[PDB]
Amino acid sequence: SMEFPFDVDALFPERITVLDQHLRPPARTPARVDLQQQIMTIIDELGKASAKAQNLSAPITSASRMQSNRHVVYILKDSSARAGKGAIIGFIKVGYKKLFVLDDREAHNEVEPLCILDFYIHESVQRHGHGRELFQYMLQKERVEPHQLAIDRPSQKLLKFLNKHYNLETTVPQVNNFVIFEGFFA
Ligand SMILES: CC(C)(COP(=O)(O)OP(=O)(O)OC[C@H]1O[C@@H](n2cnc3c(N)ncnc32)[C@H](O)[C@@H]1OP(=O)(O)O)[C@@H](O)C(=O)NCCC(=O)NCCS
Repeated sequence: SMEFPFDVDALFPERITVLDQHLRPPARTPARVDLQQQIMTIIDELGKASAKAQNLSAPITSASRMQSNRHVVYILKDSSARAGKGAIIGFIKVGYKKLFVLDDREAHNEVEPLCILDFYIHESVQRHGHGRELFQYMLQKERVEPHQLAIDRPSQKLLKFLNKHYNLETTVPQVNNFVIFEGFFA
């Protein structure tokens, strides 16, 4: 898992930490502005590792993008003992987006669903249930059911994940790089 030049455990007391555009350090020695920079470094590095895994020319997640857009990230820290300064396992980034979405009749619909915009679990610990734990937490906090989500450019791994954990299989064909499932328009 990803290690940093600072104490991750002190920075993030909870196993899953929710952050928005304000990048607020969880409550409660280092100055607030310095804690905020630590958070920014974490988000930047997570964004980079995700991008490299998805073969992207540039990250779609970074600290600066987070603030200027108004997206929300959920960050899962490592529960095992790695030195002793803690570590980060992965994250999921969500946000509402206005989209034109095709239905089963091939008509375009104006909608604004919650979208899964980025999602990454460290390669070394994938397939150990971390992705499900993070996803479940996000669902409970965001108050949405899985079939109401739009998924941005999902990988084959993520499609298999959604079918396994949430029985999401049947898609409604789109032209815009988002994926939606049957029941989205329900
Ligand atoms: C997608 C991802 C977040 C899944 O998280 P995870 O912690 O591996 O997921 P979990 O352990 O909770 O769930 C495991 C299930 O996910 C799916 N999955 C995970 N890794 C997989 C792989 N290498 N091949 C096929 N399916 C996979 C499978 O359905 C798997 O179930 P199985 O092991 O019974 O086949 C993680 O694989 C990842 O970071 N992938 C790279 C980034 C990415 O693809 N993001 C999606 C585009 S935004």
